[PDB]
Amino acid sequence: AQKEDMPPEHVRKIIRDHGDMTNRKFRHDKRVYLGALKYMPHAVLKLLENMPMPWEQIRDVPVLYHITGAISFVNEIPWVIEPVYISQWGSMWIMMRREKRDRRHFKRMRFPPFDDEEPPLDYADNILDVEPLEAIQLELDPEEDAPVLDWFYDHQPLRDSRKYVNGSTYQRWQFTLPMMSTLYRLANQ
Amino acid sequence: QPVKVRVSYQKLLKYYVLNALKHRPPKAQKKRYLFRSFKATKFFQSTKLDWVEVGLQVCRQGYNMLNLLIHRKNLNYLHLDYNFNLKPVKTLTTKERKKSRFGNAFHLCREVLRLTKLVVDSHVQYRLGNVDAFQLADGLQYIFAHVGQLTGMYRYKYKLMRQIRMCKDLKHLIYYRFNTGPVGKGPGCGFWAAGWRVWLFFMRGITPLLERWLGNLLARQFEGQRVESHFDLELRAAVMHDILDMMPEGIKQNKARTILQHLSEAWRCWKANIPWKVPGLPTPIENMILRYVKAKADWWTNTAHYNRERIRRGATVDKTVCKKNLGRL
Amino acid sequence: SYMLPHLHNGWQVDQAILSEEDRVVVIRFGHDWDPTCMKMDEVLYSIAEKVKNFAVIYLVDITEVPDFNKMYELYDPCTVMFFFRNKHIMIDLGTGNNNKINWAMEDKQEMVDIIETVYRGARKGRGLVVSPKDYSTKYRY
Amino acid sequence: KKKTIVTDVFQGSMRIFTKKLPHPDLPAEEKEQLLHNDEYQETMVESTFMYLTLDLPTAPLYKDEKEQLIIPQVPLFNILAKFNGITEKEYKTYKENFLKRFQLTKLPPYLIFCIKRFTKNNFFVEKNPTIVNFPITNVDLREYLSEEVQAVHKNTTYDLIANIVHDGKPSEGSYRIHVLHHGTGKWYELQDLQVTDILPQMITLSEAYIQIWKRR
Amino acid sequence: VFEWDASEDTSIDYNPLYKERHQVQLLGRGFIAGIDLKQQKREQSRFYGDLMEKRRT
Amino acid sequence: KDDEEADAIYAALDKRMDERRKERREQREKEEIEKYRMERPKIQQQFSDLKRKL
RNA sequence: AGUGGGUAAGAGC
RNA sequence: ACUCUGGUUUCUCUUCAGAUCGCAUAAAUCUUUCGCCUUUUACUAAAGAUUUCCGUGGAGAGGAACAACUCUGAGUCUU
Ligand SMILES: O=P(O)(O)O[C@H]1[C@@H](OP(=O)(O)O)[C@@H](OP(=O)(O)O)[C@@H](OP(=O)(O)O)[C@@H](OP(=O)(O)O)[C@H]1OP(=O)(O)O
Repeated sequence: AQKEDMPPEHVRKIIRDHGDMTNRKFRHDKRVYLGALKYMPHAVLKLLENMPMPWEQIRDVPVLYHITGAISFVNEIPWVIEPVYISQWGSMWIMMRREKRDRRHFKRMRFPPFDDEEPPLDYADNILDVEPLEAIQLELDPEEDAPVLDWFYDHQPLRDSRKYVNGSTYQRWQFTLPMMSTLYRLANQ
Repeated sequence: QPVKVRVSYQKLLKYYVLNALKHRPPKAQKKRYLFRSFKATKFFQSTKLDWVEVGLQVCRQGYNMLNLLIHRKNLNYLHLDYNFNLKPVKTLTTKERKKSRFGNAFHLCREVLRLTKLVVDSHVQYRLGNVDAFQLADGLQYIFAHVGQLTGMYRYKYKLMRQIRMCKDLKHLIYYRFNTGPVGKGPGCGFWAAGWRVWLFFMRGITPLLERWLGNLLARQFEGQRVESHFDLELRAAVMHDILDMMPEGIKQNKARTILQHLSEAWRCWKANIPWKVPGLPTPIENMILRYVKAKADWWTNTAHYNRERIRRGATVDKTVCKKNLGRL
Repeated sequence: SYMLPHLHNGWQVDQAILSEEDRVVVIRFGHDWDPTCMKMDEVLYSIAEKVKNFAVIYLVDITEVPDFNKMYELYDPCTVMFFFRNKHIMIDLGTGNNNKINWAMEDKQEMVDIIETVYRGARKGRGLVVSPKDYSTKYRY
Repeated sequence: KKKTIVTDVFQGSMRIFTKKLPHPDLPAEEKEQLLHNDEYQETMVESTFMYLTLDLPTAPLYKDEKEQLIIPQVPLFNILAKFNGITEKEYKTYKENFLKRFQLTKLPPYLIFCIKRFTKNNFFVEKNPTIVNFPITNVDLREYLSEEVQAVHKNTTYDLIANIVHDGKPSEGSYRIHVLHHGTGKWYELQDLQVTDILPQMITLSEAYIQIWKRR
Repeated sequence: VFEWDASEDTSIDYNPLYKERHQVQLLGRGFIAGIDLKQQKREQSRFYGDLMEKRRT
Repeated sequence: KDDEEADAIYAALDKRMDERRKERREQREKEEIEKYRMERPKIQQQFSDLKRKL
């Protein structure tokens, strides 16, 4: 037998039930709870290396979470096809240069952006329902960037395209000369 | 171009060349995978969640773990906020202030969790709609370039400054390329990849220290000038042990101190360069003591002629060390 | 080390502390095989007879006697504890930890001075004694 | 070639009785049963030696009670007491001790002795200054051969031909050499450009290092 | 020290040849990474542009 | 007793993860120790012969 | 840059 | 122009890693020189030795996928 993916609200309920010391429901379940707390630095590293790119809005990433809500690892290695990654970043370089040239008085986001005593916002009434904004994305030319426009700004551009990538593991990418030339022309910057 | 950007260029080149030169082939490994035995254990569950949700969850979990570590000895006067700033709740007494001292590892962990909190908070602010995607990218770049100013985690590990001086350099590498043409100097750049990867590469090496420190700290049971006094005492013990092993101690227990006194007397006689001959001492025992004295004398001479030459070179030495070395010389 | 008396269980340590009415009890908490513990053992054995009048020396292995490790913070490689009439005595050594001598001292004269100062201070009823020599700096030059 | 000039001039045949020793910290019954287990038993090994290494005995390390600070002197026969079945030599190898006792088989026509100096102790290398007292005129080596191999040999008398001496500490020393002139019988000591005639009487009054003997 | 001392500079040269490094035109069609193309076009010496216009028939 | 049975699981996890190069580096340490002891025997070894003669 | 090396001991309520 | 050829993906496990394991790059320990120097804990910067960590390739083993013919090639494959 194998364990399957739990519903997303399961971990949310587990974490919300682990509010503070006020609840007397859990007072002695400590050994197992603090046994995995030693692995906090890996949890720190996982989300920082899996943090979404500036052309993305929502990044549904796999998560390995403790059954008591102690810890949560982003169980994904950020694999990227390097020519596509560099071309995407060149597109962002162009876009940010144009935006900085255009928007005169650019607003500096203030740090820290939240009150010190303010608890973290729950992912049920602050971020989940609200429509995400538009990420930085270059206006791809429909004629020059014909092959890449379909999949340029996807999370993993061609993951299920069995022709170009071997499978879901996203390794050993095979490309064609037209799309590589398009990527190079985009990434000249 | 100004001097600062040039020095940034040479410093980046220096770090790159140091990385390349000190490269070593990866050691053969049996391929034991993390996050793969977790799902094997009946303690972890797999799912798929939005990244911002996971970041908020990890920030909350890290805050809870740090709060649990703070209230370790039931000392509830060190308030840790949700931005990972630790402060006393009141004017704590000097006894309490001494009693509420945490090592550099704890504060490094606190500041690194503060940095992750800043990153996830920037993502949350972008998701809410207060800041545009351009503003989110600029904020992330400013975070990854001004970690020292925003966090100050170098105060608990100064080698981390090596990262900071790099990141600032990367900024000087980028801005003067970013702000070259009609775009003037301003806070508009958002090319945060360089600082992000630099800090990740710091994390991949700083993880084992914090992991082992918290594993020892949160465990049920806690665990925790010797060059010259290394060979001598052990040598005596060894010799003593040998004798007591072949001495019929069940019949001759009373002679252990006698044997040790004989050893000390022989060592003193050699040190004073005076004849030494115990008449009633057995021949094998005399041979034992003679060999022990020879070994101790060789160690003594080598130690003297090592410490004297160390002192001549200008090395930092204690006062009793100098007196003992002068006596030996 | 092996010359000095050894205590095998915590009750023996309690009896040793209680049975001394007019001598300061100096207990070395550590492991006989530890080189720093070896330095403490050799210094103590060197001055175990000189200060016999107003002191006594006992050796306790914290592995076989962990009964104090939690309460006395017996986690340094070698610690020295001074007691007088069933009362632990603190020494303002200058290192910030007045409870114990957690480091190895090379000079036996310094340890004799420490023991004598402890005896003088604790005989007068005091619980903390100021060390004759400062130890906030190793004076290496 | 089996017999080159060096082989027929210096090489000789000698026999080693190597016996494995159990760990000395073992029970007596266990030691006896290990000895009976045929692993810690004596084994005979023949070999060819270009020279014989002479192990100087331990220094007194203490002043003589009567005449203080006397340089040790050992007869040549005590050093020659090696290479026979009566005397063993417990080699203290770092892994385990070996009970090796030697025995000469076939003496070479010319004999080379090397007195072991410059022995590295546990911390550095020191030079043993013990002097060996030997009869320069002749020595007898028939008594240091087994009864099986004494029938073949007829000339075991050896006379000293060359003597090497090291003067000074191992860090900086001088190698002097005395040589016996066959034509005149005189001993000449030469050190670098210096050449002097030395009486045979005080040949043994030096830290002998390498000795070359002729069987005649 | 957050910043870097000016004394750490290595590109100090008494030789004008190394002080003034001949910029590469990259055949008049290449562009150095980062800098906007328009600034480099209006900055390049256009020796190759002049040669092309002379050889443009 | 669902508390002490988690410590054993965590310890087994840590041992399994530390087993990546454990045998390799322990073999290397053993070889280095033998090489070091080649020229510098143990102190009791230097006295073994005299000990037996005792 | 930085943590410390800055605990007065005592009497019972 | 033919009969048999039998998939690829993915999850694991177990060993081996030679090769830029990695067209990338960390930290710690130890040992030498160091720079600060005043005690630990941070350190300065070069060399040397291991180690842990984020990763990687191959092999083998065990699953699922899931279908399935075929791909492909051994050849007689034919005008
Ligand atoms: O060299 P400094 O004078 O200390 O300041 C420079 C400079 O800022 P200023 O020259 O305007 O002070 C940078 O921007 P450029 O002017 O080179 O475009 C950059 O400033 P921003 O990141 O705010 O654009 C950054 O200043 P800071 O570190 O204060 O942000 C940097 O300082 P460093 O040399 O310390 O990196």
